Amino acid sequence: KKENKMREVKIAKLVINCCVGESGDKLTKAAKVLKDLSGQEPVFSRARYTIRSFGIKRNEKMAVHVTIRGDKARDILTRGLKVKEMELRKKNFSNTGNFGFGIQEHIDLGMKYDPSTGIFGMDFYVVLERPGTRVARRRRATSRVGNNQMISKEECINWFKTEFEGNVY
Amino acid sequence: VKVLKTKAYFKRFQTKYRRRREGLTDYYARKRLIIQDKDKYNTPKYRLVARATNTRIIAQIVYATLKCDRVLCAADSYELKRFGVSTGLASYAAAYATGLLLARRLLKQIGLDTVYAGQTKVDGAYFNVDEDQKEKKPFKAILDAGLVRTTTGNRVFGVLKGACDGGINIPHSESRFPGYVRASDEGESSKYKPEDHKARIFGKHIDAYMKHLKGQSNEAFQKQFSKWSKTLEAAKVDSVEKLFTKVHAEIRKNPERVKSTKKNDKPKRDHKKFYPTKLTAAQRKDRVKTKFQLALSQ
Amino acid sequence: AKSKNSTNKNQISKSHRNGIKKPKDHRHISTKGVNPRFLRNRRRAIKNDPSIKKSKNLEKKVNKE
Amino acid sequence: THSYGYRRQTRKKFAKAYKTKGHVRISRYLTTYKVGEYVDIMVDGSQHKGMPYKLYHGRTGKVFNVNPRSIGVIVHRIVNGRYIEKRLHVKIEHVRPSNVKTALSKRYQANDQAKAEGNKAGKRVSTKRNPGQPLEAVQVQGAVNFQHPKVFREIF
RNA sequence: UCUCAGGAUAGCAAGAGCAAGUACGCAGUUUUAUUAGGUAAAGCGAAUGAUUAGAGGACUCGGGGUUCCAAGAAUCUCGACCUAUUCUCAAACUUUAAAUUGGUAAGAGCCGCGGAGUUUACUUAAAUGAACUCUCGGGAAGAAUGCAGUGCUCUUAGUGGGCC
RNA sequence: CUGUUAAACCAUAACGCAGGCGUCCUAAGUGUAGCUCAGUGAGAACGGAAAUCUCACGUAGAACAAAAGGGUAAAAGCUACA
RNA sequence: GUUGUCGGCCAUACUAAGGUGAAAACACCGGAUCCCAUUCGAACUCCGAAGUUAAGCGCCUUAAGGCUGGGUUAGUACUAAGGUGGGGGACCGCUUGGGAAGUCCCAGUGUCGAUAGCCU
Ligand SMILES: [Mg+2]
Ligand SMILES: [Mg+2]
Ligand SMILES: [Mg+2]
Ligand SMILES: [Mg+2]
Ligand SMILES: [Mg+2]
Ligand SMILES: [Mg+2]
Ligand SMILES: [Mg+2]
Ligand SMILES: [Mg+2]
Ligand SMILES: [Mg+2]
Ligand SMILES: [Mg+2]
Ligand SMILES: [Mg+2]
Ligand SMILES: [Mg+2]
Ligand SMILES: [Mg+2]
Ligand SMILES: [Mg+2]
Repeated sequence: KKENKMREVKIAKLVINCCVGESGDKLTKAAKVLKDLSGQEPVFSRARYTIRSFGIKRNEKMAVHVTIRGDKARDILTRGLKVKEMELRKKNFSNTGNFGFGIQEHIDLGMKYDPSTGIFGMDFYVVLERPGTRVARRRRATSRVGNNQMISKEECINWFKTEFEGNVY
Repeated sequence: VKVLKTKAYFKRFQTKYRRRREGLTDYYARKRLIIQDKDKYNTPKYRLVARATNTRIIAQIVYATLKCDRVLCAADSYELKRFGVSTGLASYAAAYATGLLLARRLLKQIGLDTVYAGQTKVDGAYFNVDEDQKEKKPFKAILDAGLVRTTTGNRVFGVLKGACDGGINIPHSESRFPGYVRASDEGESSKYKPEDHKARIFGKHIDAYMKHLKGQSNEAFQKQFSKWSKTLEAAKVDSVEKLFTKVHAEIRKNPERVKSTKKNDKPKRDHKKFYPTKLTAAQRKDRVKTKFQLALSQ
Repeated sequence: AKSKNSTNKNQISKSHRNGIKKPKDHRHISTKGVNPRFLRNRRRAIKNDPSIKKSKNLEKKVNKE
Repeated sequence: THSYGYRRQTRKKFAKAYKTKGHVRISRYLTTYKVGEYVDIMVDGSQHKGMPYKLYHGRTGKVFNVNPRSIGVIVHRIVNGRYIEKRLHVKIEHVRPSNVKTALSKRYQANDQAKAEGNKAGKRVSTKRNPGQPLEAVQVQGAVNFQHPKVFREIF
């Protein structure tokens, strides 16, 4: 077996999403929380269907999500993973080679407390990609990446251990 | 897992156009472009293909024949090598140049050079020869931008300028030309600043860039410009603008096909091996017998 | 009341009785469905063509131009 | 029939042929048409404008006018025991060239050639085509396969 | 068509005529050339809709009963998911797809990117194209068979409950 | 007005089948651009059958005011703007 | 022999898991000051040149799925014309004409281009 440094395992994006199931000030609060964590502008996901138990009317503003790349999401992964004690479960790893973990108490990320800032829940999801991702994501001559280019679960766990010095159960 | 790709699925597949599954042609667009009024029965229709490469800027004049589409004139950015540019063949200026060359060539082929010069000094002002046409109308071409986005200040429009300045009629409204401004806040102005555009045609932007990179560090300037700087030195010039005015005048002056006189005879052995022929039925049979025995004795 | 609603029985034979009439092929055909652009062209290219014999006063007009 | 509308009973005639879904068919875009050519007229369902009435699908008309997006064609319809001329205007989409003349011209030119040459040699050549003709006498030397009528058997 | 026992209106019918009865014309016929069609059938280990049979299944989605000991594991029972199949079907299903049948044609008003013309918002960068004129070159007559029903005007009767 | 009866051009009856029309829309008309929907597998605090976020796969199985049939995938679908 | 660019036909081109990769191109690739662009320089846009065939892509491999063409099916089903044919009938069959489709077989698996090139 010959290996190119082309095979590098990269963090594609960290998506951090917060679902409050409400239209109101708590939303604006999670927005702020997110801006303050990312340095970017938060994205508002709507509420697609109506449910009485969840109090969600279709096309209603529901949740706040953020897409972060590079050193930002790197540094933050530092934050949350540490918040998670650098410990994950195999159930946390998908067949995409991409992993995710939950966090509550966003304060444990190192952000201050305000009445508008009351403690929030967050889903952290990490996409891992190899180098040729572009082929799939581009417009002209769009094509699907090769079998040898795509990242296996075992490979992803390996990435988490090898990089973060973490434990998996 | 329910198998969601069935035998059926395949019987039912509508195979898309070879050209569309390659992500090359936009047929909606293309049809829009090619349609001419059957009123002019057999009369040809001329489109300018601006195709950008991670290296070369290819500008062509094609028209649509049933069996095939035909190329009238082809300008490959590498011809700028012939005039002394080894690097940055994908830039705005490169587009401009290539377009100027395709222009002059077509115009020479027809015999319209004399009648049609273009604006020799470059402004950024709308330039279409169609205002001063007198005896023989300027050549008509349509811009085919292809899969590329129409973003304001796109290379394809560099080629645009190259070619209408070269003297071809290339209908354009200058709205997506670099240095065009549409204001939002108070509904202020439609601003055209030909200065920024021309500046971009010559590559002043690339120069200001060199300078920035120098300001920060030597490594910075090295990383992005290594080949570009050694190349700027080989022409013994201090700026891209002087080099591209050189390219401009040389192109304007003796633009022509450079015919490479190289004659090659028979060096094929290597890659005839890399490009295997398909196997005979007998061969597959043999394969089967082999796998069979290997299996049996195991 | 009761009636027979639609029968096409005798009508086919009736139609073949005297033959099926077909129109006459006329060298020159009417101009319906032909656009004015082309039509004006024809008008002009005829007016100016000397190899096409016009009326007398017409030729006077054509020869003056 | 209780309903009469431009598309009535158009279901399978106009549905695109199998795996024709969304075919643009650039060839029709490029076909050149002239005032005297013979056109065959065939509808496509994706292109709604300049749609002929179903009756005229698969008819052969003679071109009469040429408009920018459309060819004027000429067809005839038998009505009450008489023929009635109908001037159709078809959008380019639903039209294709008929080979009925192409065959003719090709044939003619070749034939004429033959006749001219023969005229050179004093031999009159005739281009008249004769239909299938009674078979000429023959001798046959072959292997005899003698068949006998089979007994009946039931296959269940 | 207040129209349903009626009226007009075409069609069918008679008489008087017109025209060179383009026979290279005509045809409820074939032949030949170019072409249409989704019916019959067939097909549902192919789409849509139904719809029986048994088995397997590393990997499965849940239920129940079994057992043990214990809450888990082992295991019987169900279906759902594939696995390889299988029974019988559709006018408002269909990939496939006939017979009978529909267009258009089978030359002097022919063929040939050969000529010279004509075109004042027709076409093209383009004497480019296009349409028509006068030219140049070639062209045994360009399938069988039949023609004691050639085409067209004019005026007008009866009919408009049908039946086998 | 659509699909059938209807018998592969067209045409074809019945108080024959199954349904639909006397409205609705300044956008649901028109144009440009970008995007790909239905659904399936695996994965992420509260989160539970079902809310959002991810990736892989998705011939079209979704959507297109209204009935049916046909038509549509860098669109006729979704988003934004004019 | 091989490449990019624009293609006509639109699976013999698609789907799956692999082998292979001269040259030149194409790409992956590096970077966000500038025109342009987003929640995010992922993409779109711009500027490049430290790496690399690992992706994409060419070419081939599978007693591969699919698709394409022939064979069987079968002169079977259906059908044109005739019948003072048979049968109580449903229906079947005689004379003269046309003539299919699935299981199962066997073969094939992209073709035609204009333009500029690589293989001295
Ligand atoms: Mg476009
Ligand atoms: Mg009559
Ligand atoms: Mg059809
Ligand atoms: Mg009475
Ligand atoms: Mg009367
Ligand atoms: Mg008489
Ligand atoms: Mg005769
Ligand atoms: Mg007949
Ligand atoms: Mg056919
Ligand atoms: Mg009627
Ligand atoms: Mg009703
Ligand atoms: Mg669009
Ligand atoms: Mg087959
Ligand atoms: Mg059978």
